[PDB]
Amino acid sequence: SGFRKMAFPSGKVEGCMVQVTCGTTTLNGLWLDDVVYCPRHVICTSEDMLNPNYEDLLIRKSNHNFLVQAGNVQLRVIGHSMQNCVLKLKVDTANPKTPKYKFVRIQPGQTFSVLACYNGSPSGVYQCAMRPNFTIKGSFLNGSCGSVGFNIDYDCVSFCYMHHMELPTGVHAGTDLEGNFYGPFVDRQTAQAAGTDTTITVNVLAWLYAAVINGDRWFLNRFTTTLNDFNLVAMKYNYEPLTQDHVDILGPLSAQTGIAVLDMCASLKELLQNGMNGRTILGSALLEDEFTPFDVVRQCSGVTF
Amino acid sequence: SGFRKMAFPSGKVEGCMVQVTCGTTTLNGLWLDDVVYCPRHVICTSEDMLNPNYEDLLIRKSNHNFLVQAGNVQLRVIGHSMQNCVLKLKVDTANPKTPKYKFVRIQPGQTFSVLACYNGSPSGVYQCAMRPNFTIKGSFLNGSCGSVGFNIDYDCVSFCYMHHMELPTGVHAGTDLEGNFYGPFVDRQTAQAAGTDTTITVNVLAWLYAAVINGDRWFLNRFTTTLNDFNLVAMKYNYEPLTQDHVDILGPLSAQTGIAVLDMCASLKELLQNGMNGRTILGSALLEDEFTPFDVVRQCSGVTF
Ligand SMILES: Cc1cccc(CC(=O)Nc2cncc3ccccc23)c1
Ligand SMILES: Cc1cccc(CC(=O)Nc2cncc3ccccc23)c1
Ligand SMILES: [Cl-]
Repeated sequence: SGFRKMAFPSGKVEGCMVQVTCGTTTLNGLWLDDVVYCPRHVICTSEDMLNPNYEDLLIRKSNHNFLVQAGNVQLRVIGHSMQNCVLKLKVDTANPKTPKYKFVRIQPGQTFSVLACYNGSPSGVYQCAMRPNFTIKGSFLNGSCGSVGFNIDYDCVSFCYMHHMELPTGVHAGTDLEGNFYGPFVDRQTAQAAGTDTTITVNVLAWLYAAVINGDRWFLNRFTTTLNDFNLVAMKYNYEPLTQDHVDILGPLSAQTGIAVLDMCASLKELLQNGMNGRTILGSALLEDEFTPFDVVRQCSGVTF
Repeated sequence: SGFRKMAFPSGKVEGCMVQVTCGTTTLNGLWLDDVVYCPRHVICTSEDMLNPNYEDLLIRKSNHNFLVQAGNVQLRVIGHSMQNCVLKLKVDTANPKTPKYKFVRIQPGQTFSVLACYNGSPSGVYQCAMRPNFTIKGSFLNGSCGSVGFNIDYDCVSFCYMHHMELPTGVHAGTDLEGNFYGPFVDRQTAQAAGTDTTITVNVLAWLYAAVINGDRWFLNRFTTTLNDFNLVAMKYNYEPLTQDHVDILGPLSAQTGIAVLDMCASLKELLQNGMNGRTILGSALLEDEFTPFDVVRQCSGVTF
């Protein structure tokens, strides 16, 4: 029993965290095999960040301008290249602690663990979700650039995020490990406002199923809804549209609890309408949306309570 | 910016997790140097749990009855002993991944990271606090016994918890690494329950300071209170008594924000008597009490390990 916001064990990632320095700028890098992946803005000054020409800033650099530090051992850069907004620094030594890894681009709603790092040194590990507006509600201070997001299913580390910046609203923007930004964001100091955020409906539903598995049934009702009628109500509370793909993805949880997806949809409709009335669902007074259907099956028991 | 429930990087602990098997029972063990620490109930059957004489059950065991597995390598047990409710299995090989460590007994209100494991394999990591009633609100399934709680103090892993059982309310009970249970619990299948829990007042205040640091000031007011008047209000709302030691521990946060401790108490008193009035503090509709003053300073300053 119990339901916690659970992050993957960070050990496989900690062993990849290095410090990258280009002049006055110091951030984090991910050392996998003989390559160090880091944000390309490491080559910029604060003046450069307004309208940077990365190709022009990078052409003025040599391998020895990049200082890479893996703990108290300096790595020697033998090559450099840029792939979108990520700087790939070829080093003279392959990371002996390189785990089995893949680079995955995740979709909004998908969750991951973040190993927050400062000066190539892991500070903490937390869970978060890729918001529908493509930002993440992270916990990051200056020097956290290059900290990564990942999932570890079946002993393999799937890198999905590299932190690049903090937007004016306190939320964070970053890229996949191939340098492609999530969302309409750029690595420039310009008017980039996070678009209006919405609640991840499939996740809230998954968490309601987690609550049923853990014994909470107070929010359930005798009603059902059509998928279309649920959407018309949900969009009014700034909830993401629930699609047929989400209904299918919730199938196993629906079969485990005996509560059909559109019956759990009626519960969410009522919950949005009435609020909690002084009650909590899995220790929360809010409808939690940073647990995916996959996370619920991962964490929760196979036997319903 | 951002404030997440953050656990310590689990890597130093992951390298110590092994699988312990005694007959039909399989749980987790902590392998530090040449000793594997695990719950002593590993030697018991389900009929034994009703009334176990651990010394008598253990005297009937030999070293080879204990199967220890560190990944896909079997460790050979060369000795065994008991220290309170922990089984210390002397093994032939010392853990090469043994980090700098101490065994610390924590007090209620203190938080720690839990590396949940199944079959000696780390599954996830989360942050939790030792409740004033000495239970932990963990997330554990069958097979999680032997999972550990820890904090990192610079380079030193301070082991503070080993998981032993789940109480009828879904909350968890365990011991320090010397086998001494936290709370009035015994390691036996008998009627046991969690005493009425209280809210960790110093931790709620610390999280209000975190909210102020992160830009939330709606709950602040022009008022102050005496420590004694605040304690009358705290006793009414099932909050732990706030002491002069807690007031001193909150000093740095008080100086950083400019909000005196008794000034933040007057904000807490207003939230307890009136509620939040439809608002949230750091994305929560409840007053969060699982962040210590040190956790707030560590996450808002970026300490590394
Ligand atoms: C691409 C880009 C453009 C301009 C400036 C930057 C630096 C940046 O955003 N750094 C930070 C990253 N995360 C959290 C931060 C919190 C406080 C201060 C700085 C933070 C990056
Ligand atoms: C000392 C003791 C007495 C009686 C029973 C036990 C076993 C026990 O409670 N194990 C578990 C621990 N955490 C989560 C569990 C979830 C489901 C089932 C079992 C779980 C221990
Ligand atoms: Cl006994």
